[PDB]
Amino acid sequence: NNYDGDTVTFSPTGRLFQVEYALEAIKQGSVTVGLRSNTHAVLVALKRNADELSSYQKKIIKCDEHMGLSLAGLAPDARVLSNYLRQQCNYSSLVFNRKLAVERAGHLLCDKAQKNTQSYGGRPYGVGLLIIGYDKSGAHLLEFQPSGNVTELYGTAIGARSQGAKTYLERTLDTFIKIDGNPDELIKAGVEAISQSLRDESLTVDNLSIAIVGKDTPFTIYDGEAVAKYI
Amino acid sequence: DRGVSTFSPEGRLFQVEYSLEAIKLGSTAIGIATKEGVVLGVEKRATSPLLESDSIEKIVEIDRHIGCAMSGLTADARSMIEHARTAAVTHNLYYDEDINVESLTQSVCDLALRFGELMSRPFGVALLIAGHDADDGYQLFHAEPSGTFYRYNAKAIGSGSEGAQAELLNEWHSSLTLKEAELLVLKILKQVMEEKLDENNAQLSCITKQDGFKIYDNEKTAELIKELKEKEAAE
Amino acid sequence: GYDRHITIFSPEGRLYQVEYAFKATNQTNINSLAVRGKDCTVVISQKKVPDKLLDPTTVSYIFCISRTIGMVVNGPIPDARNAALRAKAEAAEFRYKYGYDMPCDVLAKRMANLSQIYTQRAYMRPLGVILTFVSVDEELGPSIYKTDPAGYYVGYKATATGPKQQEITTNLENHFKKSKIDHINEESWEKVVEFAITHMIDALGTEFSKNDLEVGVATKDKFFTLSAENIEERLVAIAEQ
Amino acid sequence: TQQPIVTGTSVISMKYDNGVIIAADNLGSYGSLLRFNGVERLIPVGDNTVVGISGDISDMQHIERLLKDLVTENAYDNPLADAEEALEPSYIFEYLATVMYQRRSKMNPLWNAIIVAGVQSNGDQFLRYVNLLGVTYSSPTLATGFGAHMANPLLRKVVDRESDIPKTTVQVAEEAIVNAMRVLYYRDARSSRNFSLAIIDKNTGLTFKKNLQVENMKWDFA
Amino acid sequence: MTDRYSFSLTTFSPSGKLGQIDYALTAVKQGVTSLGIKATNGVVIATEKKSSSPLAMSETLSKVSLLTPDIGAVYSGMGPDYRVLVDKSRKVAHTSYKRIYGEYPPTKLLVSEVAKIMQEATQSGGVRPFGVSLLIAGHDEFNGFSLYQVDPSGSYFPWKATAIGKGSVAAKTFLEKRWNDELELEDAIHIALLTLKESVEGEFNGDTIELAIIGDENPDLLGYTGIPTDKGPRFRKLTSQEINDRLEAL
Amino acid sequence: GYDRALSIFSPDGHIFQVEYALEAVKRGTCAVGVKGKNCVVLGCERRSTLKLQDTRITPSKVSKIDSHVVLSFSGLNADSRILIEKARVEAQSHRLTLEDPVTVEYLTRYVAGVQQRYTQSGGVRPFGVSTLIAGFDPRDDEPKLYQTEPSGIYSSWSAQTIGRNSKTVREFLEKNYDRKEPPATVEECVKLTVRSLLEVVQTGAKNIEITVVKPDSDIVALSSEEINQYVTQIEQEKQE
Amino acid sequence: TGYDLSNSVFSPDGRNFQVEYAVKAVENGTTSIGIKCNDGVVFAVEKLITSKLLVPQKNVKIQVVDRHIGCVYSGLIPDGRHLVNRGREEAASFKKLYKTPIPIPAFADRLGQYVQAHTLYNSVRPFGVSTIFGGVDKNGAHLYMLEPSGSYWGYKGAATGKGRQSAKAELEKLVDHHPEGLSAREAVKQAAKIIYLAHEDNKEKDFELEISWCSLSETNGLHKFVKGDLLQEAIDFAQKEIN
Amino acid sequence: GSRRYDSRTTIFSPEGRLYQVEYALESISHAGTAIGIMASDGIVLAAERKVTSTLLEQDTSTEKLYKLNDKIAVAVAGLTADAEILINTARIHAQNYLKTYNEDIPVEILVRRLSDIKQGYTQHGGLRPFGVSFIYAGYDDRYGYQLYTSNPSGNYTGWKAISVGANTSAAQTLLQMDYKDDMKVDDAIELALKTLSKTTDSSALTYDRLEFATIRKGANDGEVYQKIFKPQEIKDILVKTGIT
Ligand SMILES: [Cl-]
Ligand SMILES: [Mg+2]
Repeated sequence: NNYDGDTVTFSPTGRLFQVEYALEAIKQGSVTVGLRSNTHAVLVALKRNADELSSYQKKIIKCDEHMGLSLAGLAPDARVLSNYLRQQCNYSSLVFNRKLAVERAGHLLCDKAQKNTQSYGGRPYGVGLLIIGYDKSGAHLLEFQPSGNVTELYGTAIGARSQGAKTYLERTLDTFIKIDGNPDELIKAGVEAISQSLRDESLTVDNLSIAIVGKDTPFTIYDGEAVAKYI
Repeated sequence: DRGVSTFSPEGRLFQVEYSLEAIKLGSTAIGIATKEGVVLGVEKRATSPLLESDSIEKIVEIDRHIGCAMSGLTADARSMIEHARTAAVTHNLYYDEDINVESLTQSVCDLALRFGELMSRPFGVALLIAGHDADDGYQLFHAEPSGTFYRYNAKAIGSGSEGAQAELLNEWHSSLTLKEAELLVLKILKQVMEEKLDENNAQLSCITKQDGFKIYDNEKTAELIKELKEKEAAE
Repeated sequence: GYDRHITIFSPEGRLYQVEYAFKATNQTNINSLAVRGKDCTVVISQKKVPDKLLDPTTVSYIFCISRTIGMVVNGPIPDARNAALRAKAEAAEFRYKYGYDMPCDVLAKRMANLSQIYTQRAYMRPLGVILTFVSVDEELGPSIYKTDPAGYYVGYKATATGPKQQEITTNLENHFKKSKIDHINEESWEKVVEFAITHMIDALGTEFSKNDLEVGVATKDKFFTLSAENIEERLVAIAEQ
Repeated sequence: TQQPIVTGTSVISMKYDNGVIIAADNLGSYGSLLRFNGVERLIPVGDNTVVGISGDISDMQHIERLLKDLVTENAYDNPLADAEEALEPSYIFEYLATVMYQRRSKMNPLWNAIIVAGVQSNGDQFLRYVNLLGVTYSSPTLATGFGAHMANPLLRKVVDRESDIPKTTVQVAEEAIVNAMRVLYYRDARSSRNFSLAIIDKNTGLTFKKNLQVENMKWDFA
Repeated sequence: MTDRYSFSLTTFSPSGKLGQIDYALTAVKQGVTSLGIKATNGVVIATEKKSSSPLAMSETLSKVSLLTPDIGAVYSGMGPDYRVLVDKSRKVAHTSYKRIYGEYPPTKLLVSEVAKIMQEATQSGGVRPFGVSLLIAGHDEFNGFSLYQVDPSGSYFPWKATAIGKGSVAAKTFLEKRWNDELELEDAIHIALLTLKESVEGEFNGDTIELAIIGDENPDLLGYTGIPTDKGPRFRKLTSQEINDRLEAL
Repeated sequence: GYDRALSIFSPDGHIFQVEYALEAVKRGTCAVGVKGKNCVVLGCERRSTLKLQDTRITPSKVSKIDSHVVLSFSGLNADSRILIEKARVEAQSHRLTLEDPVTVEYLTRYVAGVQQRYTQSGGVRPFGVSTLIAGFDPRDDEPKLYQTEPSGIYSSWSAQTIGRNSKTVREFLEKNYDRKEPPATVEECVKLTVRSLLEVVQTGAKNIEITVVKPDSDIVALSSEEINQYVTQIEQEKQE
Repeated sequence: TGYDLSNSVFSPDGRNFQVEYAVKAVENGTTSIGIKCNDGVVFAVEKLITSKLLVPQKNVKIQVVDRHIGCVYSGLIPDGRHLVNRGREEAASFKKLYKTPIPIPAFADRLGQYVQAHTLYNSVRPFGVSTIFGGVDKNGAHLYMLEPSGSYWGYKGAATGKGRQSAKAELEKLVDHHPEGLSAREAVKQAAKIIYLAHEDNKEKDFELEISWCSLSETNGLHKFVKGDLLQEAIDFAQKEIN
Repeated sequence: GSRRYDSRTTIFSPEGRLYQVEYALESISHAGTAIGIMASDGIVLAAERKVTSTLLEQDTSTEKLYKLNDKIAVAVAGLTADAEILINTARIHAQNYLKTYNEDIPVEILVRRLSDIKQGYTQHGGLRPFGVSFIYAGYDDRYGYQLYTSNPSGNYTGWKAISVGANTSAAQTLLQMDYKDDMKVDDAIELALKTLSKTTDSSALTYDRLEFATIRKGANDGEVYQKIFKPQEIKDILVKTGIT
């Protein structure tokens, strides 16, 4: 109310409203899902268009050969943050000849978002990210919020109506965690998960976006006729 | 007052949303993409009859393979065009090739959110970026001050946009010829324009793989206007 | 009324942020006292440790700024430690630049100048503290100099600071009216500490155990704080007279 | 632009079937003056890597502090610091190699020749060289300074190519290293009799031997 | 972080007033009275030493300050603001004059430099004006004796005699009756003590009054001998005893 | 440094600081530009609430940017000096690098770009100035007249006016200027310009300034008597 | 009024309301504790299991500074990470110049001054965390607790978060019943009990226990996480006491 | 942050005026009147001191009239402290030109630059403008004798006769009435004093409430002399014209 003019102001109950308003931009964004087994990690994203004459806004971005994310909210902010991750993954390779741990990737994103919440003039990032990767400790899935909070999960979903997929994955936990050495089945589980967040619209060929990374699979994105297999 | 980079309670940036209103006040610009080329047309809209209309420059070349049309606070576009031209030429210097239309558009859109307390406010102008490259062929992009860009088969921006866009929804198909697209831009511009459309208050342009980006003469557009009127009377 | 939020003048020529910083001074509810002997300068302050979970040895408002200078603070501990660190740094730099130990009064002036800047410059708030500096200066002898958030400073024959400062002040005034001198006419610092505690007891009207007090003593070439058992030894001596 | 003051001489090393061996004497020379005798020039990083350094000792001590700091920094927010995300020899090398080449490119080098010896997580032997110029290379045997001229020829008789590595035991390898150290004491005017030797094996791990002496010397023949 | 206040805190109001300067002058009005009188062969500046506590040693707090050997200053208003102005004034006399010309600045020019510092606190970003009025008395070879007043705005005026602070209105009227262009320095000291007694309420002695003169050169206060051209400071602070001697023949 | 974003969007999509800068232009004295078949004429109003002026030394309303291009304006006088100075410096810089004087279009494009930059830079307000820029391109006899405004937009005009009561004189020019046949001579062009100012000015005495620019750096300012003859001639034909 | 709209502004009381508002964010957070023992310190924290989908043991909250200091905090988690990042910079520069690892009291003031600095200007926000931290140095064991205002003291036991009062009461009993001292292994078990007892104040979602410790004898003066058999043993001890 | 306390000194009103400039002009209208009159053989500068006290040292005083170089002077109306900042800048600027070109600076060039500095404070920097209006009186070999005025907006204009400060409206009317082009210096001296005497807010115009100066070619052959009048000389010129 009187305490939402900027990020540098606390409310009387200890809330940061500008951070909460940034969180709201994620809720308006199109749904995206993340889940993993012990061998692979999978992103599934519903893309959004302006109208029937327009393209469908791309949701998934590659960060390295072993890492990448999906976005929900302000896309330019995702471009800034993904670019930062690309650099950090790259610094780790050039300097230490070491693939950046997915956990450190999370810690770095947390600290970059935080600085924008404690200083005058700046603003919080207006996007949520789901980071998947495969490193020296196996498959991983992370959830980034622009408050700074990063969380490691077996599965999750962010965006509009993400609660449907999040409940489904919570039920399916014991099943999909043991889909080891089978990519097409782990994707099927993710495509079934995102279907629990659909209303009036269904998954078409230029609407669905899938990404996968794993033990013997580089981070690769599938669009167009390559996702027809899963509809 | 309040911060320039402040979020609204609905999760939108006030200044970006307000700049979108400035663009709705701008003159109409239309783009249509075909397999034979992309057409770009604009309403000039002279504020007075004494103003020499051919000095109104709302369609602009970025490179030989990329053109651009604008709508809104058109003075804001100058530095965007300057950046686009430099980006296009610089890439050709670094890589001995033409830069992709999408990569150009992304470079322009990177400027958009570089405001706050960097420039003092967002841009008050929307751009239609049309071009060709070997990988993805003929392309049309709509670049906004939000930093977002969508690819379009056809798109209208400005005061007559929502009415023109609904018209483009019906008329566009994947087999349109270049000549068919030219007439379609003229037709839809004549519908949404205030004053009566002629060769002096409207301007056409296109980009083809063979001849590159070309702004049409007033004589050439005049004949397309005459060809359009005759065809509508013929049924 | 934004003239009450930053350090600009109000219509009546006042600086409210400076005035409110003075009120932060008493936020700890602790009283301090400083007196001078022939050879020494004694400073005493109340020590209140309410929480049983606290480590009492880490609760302190007296600081050893340099080998010769000590400083007691009246105000919140964060601002107190901020002032202490700066004073330590300033005293260290002075010695390096000018080849002799920074006098108590000069450090007082310097810290007072820094405080003055916060009353004039907008982006910096005043510190909510009153700093009492003590030493046995090699030129001026036993010295007490005190700084506040307004940037004011002055030397003292003796002084007191805190919520019940006025009672202690008049108690000391009345003694110096009687004795007719500028100091405690005593040989040992032990009895000057005893005087300081005795007159604080009379003014405040409370009895003190060994853990209710905190004592700093400045002699020629060193300032030191007393332990609980040093104070207990001092409390026993007062009781047996 | 520098000039080295207190210096350390040869560092020698080789691969064998299960791991790597590395050695260096305990001397800190000050020109012709053999000034310091308790200088350790092999520095272990974790339980899987040993970095051997020759050249300027002040710069060696700086590199010690960098490696010490690298272990600290790697442990930060890292639950697998003593497991899958422990520092590999290859990581430690690439870091040092980066630093060396950056310093040469700023015309202010770290005046050293460095050999990183260790065993990777998959059991593979690691042995690679880097110097003040930022020049890097790998070989079944590696040596610095005089070692390059006198030790390498001897160590190459045991392991002349890649296929000789499986055929070489730790007993045979250590024998060759210890012999090479004796030869260096005979012939290098800046060597000492006292030295340290480290074995990094994929089965038995890191064995660090201190206060070794050159013995069984032939002089009786003037 | 960093000083984000890069804008003026003193601005013109619709009526044309500069609010912060006006309010600074109000702070000066509240301040204790100080005065200055110019004689033919000297200048006297005086003020009351308002003690904060009887336990305080008022000798350690100096309201009258030496700026150069021939220039002194006194004030009315906020003490801390005055203290830092004296520090800055002493330094600027060296940096912008003595280090260039090898001699001390004439009164009018040092006054001009202090005025500049006070003007900048009225226009620069993120600062309030100084809450003091200064009276600066001094001597120099080509201008003789002079007395200046410097206000929070940065304006300065030369005076034959004047007062500032608490009871300045009455004190100025008193000085108008007594001042003539033939006053000798001792006569000006006498009038200064008379004028000050009107504004002082409590004790009136050498311990509660602070008084200095700009007069003859004092070779005894120089600290060395051998250079004929160097003859000593014209600034001298009167002692507590010297004031009491003149209070008997009052 | 002072950073504040002073020019910002409002809910309806307007930048008020830019629009308020246009109000300053509306307050300024009237300025008019008319181009003929072989010349451009710049006319300017001077308010007569100022007697006891010294016209020798008072800043003239029409300024030479180079020997072949001139700039007049309406709005804040102090602001205009900054634009004129920058333009004059760019004029010499262009001659230095390109080895050719500026085109009137280029000089206009530069001045307009400066004005635009002050609408989305922190810590600055827009220029309270609109300009008329007239002249002839190097080795060209085609007349050029351009207009700029605080927002940064610029365009070419056959004839145009800016300042107070400019809407009245624009009305006059819109019916009295034939595109098919522009003023064929210098006399015709000056007369049409003086006529248009007489719709708004008051007395044709020391209130009107006229500057004529012809091809190849041929710029001259008319004196009182010369202008007064046009005023005298127009009034006698009017009484009919 | 309006005195609470800007950081570093004194109210007429002499208070900085923005700091007091940051304290509210801390009180909203999960419970964390610190127990000082014979020759070291023990840290523990409550981790709310929001969903089945959270990977157990893999969202670590306790952080190490240098090799001998542990830090845990309640409130805005990102703010705590920023403070630890600074703590690591401060500890590194101390060790760089002075060789010896940073003493705990020295480290405490480094964090204190830094947090206090974020109450001096309106262009920064105060920290939304209270931080419990400590370790072993040359003078033995030290436990500290640091608050948004910059205020810190040494503690026998410390607690912060939503269940601070429950945990404080339980801490006071240990201080009274063990005047001679508590052992390191005992303090680990007690830490588990107190987190379980303090969980009553946050009992909608069930939780995950996380413990760490520094001890001169048990961990050789270095910071280590309690895992496996020692953790399960401490969990079982806590489970037996709630029933 | 600090946005809360920003006055925004460099913005436009809805009507297209600069608030702070307008308010600074309002301040200047209360300052003592200053008049400049340009004759064919010289220039007069006359100014009224702000309500004087009898104990003010009148001879060693300077408030209104300042010397910029040997050929140029200024009359001040507004804050004196502000004016001295600008005067020192102007003095330095004149010396820069002399050092660069070995010629005394033309009057307009000095006036333009000082006015350009004032302009800057109204367009950028977020600081308050200088509350000062100048009358420039000077001579150079291009235009001869010249009068200019500048104000807080940074706008400057040239004049045959002009007033600044208080009662300019009444003063300008009186000057417009009695001024003619063939006027001499001694006539202009009389006009200046007569105008102040009629526009003054005081009871009667006396020597101690005036500063006076002339810029003549009344030296010896083709060179210009600046005369800042002493107290006694103002007393005499006031008697000579019969005002006292
Ligand atoms: Cl200082
Ligand atoms: Mg302040």
